[PDB]
Amino acid sequence: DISHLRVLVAEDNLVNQEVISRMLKQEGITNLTMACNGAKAIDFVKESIENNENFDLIFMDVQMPEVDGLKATKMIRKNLQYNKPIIALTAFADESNVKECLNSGMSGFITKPISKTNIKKVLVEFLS
Ligand SMILES: [Mg+2]
Repeated sequence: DISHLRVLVAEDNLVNQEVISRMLKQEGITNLTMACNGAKAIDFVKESIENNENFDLIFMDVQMPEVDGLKATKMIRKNLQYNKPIIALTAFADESNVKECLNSGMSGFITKPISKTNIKKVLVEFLS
């Protein structure tokens, strides 16, 4: 009952992209877009708003080259006016970097490595 969702995953680690994609597919997601950095992420969101192929949810790796997840999240929130959930993927969450994430406009976070339970929880909490 979740094949209606369209999900964007921004992750600069290709092994990680495959892992999260497989998890999302196992949960029933069929509409998935991968972004290798924050610049690609911004580009994909802009298109989705224009074309009514809107993303229901974004998973945003915090640390990526060229444009990181924090900069991408700020652009997506404030420039593109995207107001749906953005979930940070973080290798390390401490007081300083969490405040930075929240200030960027993140809706929540998962510490890497992610588990299927984390995906299920995000879906029920944000997209029920
Ligand atoms: Mg990364």
